[PDB]
Amino acid sequence: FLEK
Amino acid sequence: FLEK
Amino acid sequence: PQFHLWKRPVVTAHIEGQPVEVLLDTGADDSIVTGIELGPHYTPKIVGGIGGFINTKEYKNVEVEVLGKRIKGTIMTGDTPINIFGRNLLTALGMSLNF
Amino acid sequence: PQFHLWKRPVVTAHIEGQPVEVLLDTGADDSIVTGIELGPHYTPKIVGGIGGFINTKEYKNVEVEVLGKRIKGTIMTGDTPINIFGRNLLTALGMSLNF
Repeated sequence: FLEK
Repeated sequence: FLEK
Repeated sequence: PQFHLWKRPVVTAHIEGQPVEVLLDTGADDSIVTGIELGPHYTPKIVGGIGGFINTKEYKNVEVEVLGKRIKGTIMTGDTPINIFGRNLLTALGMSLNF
Repeated sequence: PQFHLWKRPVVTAHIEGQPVEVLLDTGADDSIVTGIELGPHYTPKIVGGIGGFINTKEYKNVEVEVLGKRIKGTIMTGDTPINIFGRNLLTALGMSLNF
């Protein structure tokens, strides 16, 4: 999980 | 990315 | 059937009868869920991600119903911002990344 | 062709001529790479993951050769422990999650  |  | 990845690949799962929205994630080795209670029979763990690491509780042989099938597997619980099903369960669901 | 997920879905990519090992990750919104140098024309960003968040540099219209195709897209660089290609590039490679 990666988000900006 | 997830790991132990 | 398949997921075309213009949106987040998200499904509803039942963990020991409880319903949860989960993200299907090929870059996760393992699965981690929050807001579900699963017992005192756990082992302590720490998982690392992008911004650092967290403490988890590892539960084995948990009952999971998802995509019209019922499987048993390892789930961790901890303070994840989103719930993840990692490769350990995606293999058990017969999923592949296709191109 | 497809990736059966018993092992990490990893491929080699060329970013502006430089070769890099990357993980194909459906739970990532975006892509982030380290150890590659890409220019002074970037915007500052912060991406959040599992253990917290990091500072990145966002570069647009970067040239990427992977899986016998050449595409242009957005790449961030920062202090990631592994390099990730997120959904933004996996859609451009015509990938789906199949079951």
